[PDB]
Amino acid sequence: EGREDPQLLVRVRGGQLRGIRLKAPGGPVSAFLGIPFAEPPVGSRRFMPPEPKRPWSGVLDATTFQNVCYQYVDTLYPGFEGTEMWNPNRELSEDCLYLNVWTPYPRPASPTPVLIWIYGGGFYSGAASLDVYDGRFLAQVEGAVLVSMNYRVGTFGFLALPGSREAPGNVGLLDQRLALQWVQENIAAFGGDPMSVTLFGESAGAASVGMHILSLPSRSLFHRAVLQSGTPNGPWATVSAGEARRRATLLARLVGCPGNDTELIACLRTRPAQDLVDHEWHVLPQESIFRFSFVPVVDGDFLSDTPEALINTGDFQDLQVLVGVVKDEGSAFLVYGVPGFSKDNESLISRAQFLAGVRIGVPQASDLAAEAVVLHYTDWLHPEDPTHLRDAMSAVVGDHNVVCPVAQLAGRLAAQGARVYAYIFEHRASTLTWPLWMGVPHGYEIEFIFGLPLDPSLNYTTEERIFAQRLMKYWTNFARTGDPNDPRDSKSPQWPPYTTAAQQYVSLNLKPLEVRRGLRAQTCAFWNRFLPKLLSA
Amino acid sequence: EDPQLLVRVRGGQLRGIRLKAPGGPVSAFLGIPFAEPPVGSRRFMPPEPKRPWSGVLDATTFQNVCYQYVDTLYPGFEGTEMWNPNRELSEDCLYLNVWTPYPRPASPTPVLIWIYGGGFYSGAASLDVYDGRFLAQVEGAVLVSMNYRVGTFGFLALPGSREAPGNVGLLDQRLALQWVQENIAAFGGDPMSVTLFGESAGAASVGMHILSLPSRSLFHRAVLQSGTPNGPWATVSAGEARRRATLLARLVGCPNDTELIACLRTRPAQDLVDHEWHVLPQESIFRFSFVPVVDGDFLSDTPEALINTGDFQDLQVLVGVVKDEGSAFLVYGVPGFSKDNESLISRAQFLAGVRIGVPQASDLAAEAVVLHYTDWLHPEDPTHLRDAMSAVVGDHNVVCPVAQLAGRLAAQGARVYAYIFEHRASTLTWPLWMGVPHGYEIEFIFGLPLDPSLNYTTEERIFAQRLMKYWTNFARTGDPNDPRDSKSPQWPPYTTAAQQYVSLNLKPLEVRRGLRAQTCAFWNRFLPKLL
Ligand SMILES: C[N+](C)(C)CCCCCCCCCC[N+](C)(C)C
Repeated sequence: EGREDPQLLVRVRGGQLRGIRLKAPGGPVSAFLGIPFAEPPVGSRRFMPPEPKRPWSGVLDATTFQNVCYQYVDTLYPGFEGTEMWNPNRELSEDCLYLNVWTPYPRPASPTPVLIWIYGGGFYSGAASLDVYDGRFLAQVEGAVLVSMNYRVGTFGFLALPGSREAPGNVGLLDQRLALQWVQENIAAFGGDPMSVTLFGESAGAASVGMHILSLPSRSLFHRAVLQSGTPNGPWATVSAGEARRRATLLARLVGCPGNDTELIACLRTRPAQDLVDHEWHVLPQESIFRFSFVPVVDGDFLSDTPEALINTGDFQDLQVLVGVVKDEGSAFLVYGVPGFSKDNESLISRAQFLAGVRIGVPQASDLAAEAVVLHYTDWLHPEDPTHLRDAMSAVVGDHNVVCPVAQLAGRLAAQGARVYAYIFEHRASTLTWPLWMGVPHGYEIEFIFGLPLDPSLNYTTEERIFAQRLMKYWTNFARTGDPNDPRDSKSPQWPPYTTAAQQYVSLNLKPLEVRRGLRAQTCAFWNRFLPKLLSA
Repeated sequence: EDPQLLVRVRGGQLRGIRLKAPGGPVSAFLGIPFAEPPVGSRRFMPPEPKRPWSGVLDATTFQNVCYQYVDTLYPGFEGTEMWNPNRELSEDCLYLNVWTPYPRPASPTPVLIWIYGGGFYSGAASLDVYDGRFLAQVEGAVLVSMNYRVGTFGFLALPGSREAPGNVGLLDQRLALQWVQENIAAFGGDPMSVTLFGESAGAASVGMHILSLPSRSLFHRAVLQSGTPNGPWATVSAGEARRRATLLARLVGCPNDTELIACLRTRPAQDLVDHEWHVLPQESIFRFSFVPVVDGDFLSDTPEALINTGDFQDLQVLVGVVKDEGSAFLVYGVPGFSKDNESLISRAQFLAGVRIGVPQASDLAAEAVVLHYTDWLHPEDPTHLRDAMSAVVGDHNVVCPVAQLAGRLAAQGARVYAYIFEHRASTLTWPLWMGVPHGYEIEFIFGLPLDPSLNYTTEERIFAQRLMKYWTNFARTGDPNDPRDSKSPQWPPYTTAAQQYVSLNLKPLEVRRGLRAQTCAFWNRFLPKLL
């Protein structure tokens, strides 16, 4: 300990940690990377709820990110930045339950609001160690204390035989909850305020934030929530108990595992990690995009009912939420399975290809429902136009899966006492390597929120760097106060709360805040109010 | 004896009357018999041609109006009285009217034939709004209008029977059409240039002559104003007509087909009219009990099947709608609606209204209509709900059937011109909220604003002149554009890709694209697949 930097030695419940002094553009920050918050969920602990980390002795080195949770690695376009930046940047292992802390350097004098980030990746991938999730900018410029955790994905995190003890389901949400409990117990050691914790997340991260909102034990572990482009309701974020059982049973069958729950899980346990990954996609009921095999399950425990039933009957009075979407939520998903679509051409499609694409984007639709979608999205002045058909296909996937479930969520939370703020994110990064026709794709607001444009060596424009500063300001103000608006700041335009009466939300882009009314309101009535009844009768 | 008012037709000699038009004299020949009176045992039967007469037949007045229900919703109000019979009611009513220039056209003149509307249960060729003198005088047109049988009298069918075969009101129209072929040259008309035009049930009539072979050699061009033979109200199936005829008979104490019609023929006219409205299967508006039947004869198949398979290559058609087709219909049955208040309604009332406006809708289809017409920023605003109700009725019954017809005729070789009429008459007595109601362009097409004693504005007099010019240019050439006027924009043909149509209002022609295209996709393409 003699010669170490005194500002980097911290004790937590399990013992002593040494962090690292990192350079941010404006000055130094403190990082504590790869803190274990759980016993390594390996061997007989696969599929199992996580157990609190046993204390170590000596000084645990927390200067590097730890292993990423075992997952499928995207290889659709090897070498391409657009996909590689989401791929694991550390070795895969089932031994992966670690979290990461960024704080100002020196650590703040007085209790500081805490941001907890939950990554996305369809519940089958992701990592808290990705460059785009780097907490140094928020820690340095805003003084934030930032935490992000690994949680198990795919089979390891969500394979379930509901009702059993050996694979209860939702263990990936349980990992996240453990990390939240860790933050309650330990964040003060870092100068964080456990009495002011904001969750934020994008995609499946956002659906996770959503599920902590809807799960009572989690509710005492945070105060405010930010859902970016993801919701707990909707067609992909959860499965019924029955459907989870079918999928788990089929996967077991496909890897050579024969009847009752104990035998079946013991055999899966047993199989090499890569084996479960190699077969994970084979268990989906239909040809489809935006569907993932192993997701949170409606177990009657972590989720005591469907998310739809819970948002409809909950009282959300003590709650402040920020929710929003990007302009082109669906575009990037199309190249993963809709024929006619590719990142290396303009992807102009015919009416045939559009109808075939709808059956893949809306796998649960009968021929009547699919016709309804195709008719709703047709441009009747130019019904054969391949540019519009291509943008229709993107909007279908984007609206059904993200925009309309978000609009629905905002509407329910507002109606039942929550303070809600809503945005559509509309700026395409000058650095984006996906094609122009993809517009502003899923995930590309992250990036600005974490303030990467502030790095002089990333080649963003000055306007983009200013924009990043604005977004960090809204996000941390929300964390700080429950309100994204700057209280001191006279000259600026105000971001109003979303309400059922006025349906007000804001545009985030290079221009000042513009207030808009109704979030794809006509189309969301189609998806949220009409389409369900069609699929019912 | 004025020689310009003496004409010899095939049935004998006729004498008309010199009328005053603001510009000058016209010749009128009113009450020319074109058929034997369909009385007694000819009730419900095809018309037979009129027997020859002797001496000189006095054709100087409108004859009886065909027996029909008379609207008593608002007694003595102009808005409804102007559509009511203005002559005596009678089963003896098969008379037609002819206006020509004075003196009579020197050279063969294109002929316009007017077929009145009135839901197939009413109307007369004798209403002031159908006055042919203006078109005759200003544009030099030969105009013909005929009475045809309506209600039980024109349309009660026992399909398959000798004695009530159905569609006899259309056969009356056809007989008047053949009569024009045989006689109009005596008036200086050109039997080689005949244009049908009609509004509402009369537009549906025109459309049926387009879809019926024997009619097709009696006219060259057609105008369909605010109605079509396709759509939910213009035809019934053979089975549905038999159901209705049998029910009417039962309601009047009658009694095999022969015995049932025999007893119906013994019933006074008014006893039949009395129970006319009790036979509809559902409480509804924009539905009429006795309309053309798909008999397998006049109509060899449903209008939809016929427009989908027809070759319409030698045909020109003008079609259009007024801006607020459904509004006038709401006060005739929808709870919450009245001409004497602003008719602000609730959401509950909108759905109750949809059940009456779209009577064939299931709960789910009714929900689809309601969801589609809702304004999602103000889902409770009473003004929008009221206007939506009007749009549901207008789109479902008129606008979207018109769009379908236009699309099909153009896809299959017809030259098609389409319009939306958007001028509300300064003289109109319906309330402002009704906008521009069903029927209210006829006024202008006939050129009534050219009458100084009616005091339309000067701008309306000019407007009326433009529309008379369009309509007769079209009758003259199958194209409403003025073949010597070198002025923009030209009214372009409606085609299935560009979907160009024009708005007729006080301002010059504006070309628009897509006739409520999104909404018509809902009615024409989704909603049927739903039921
Ligand atoms: C591998 N298969 C074909 C079986 C499934 C791939 C699932 C699609 C992944 C989403 C792509 C969006 C990219 C950007 N992010 C995820 C960051 C928003």
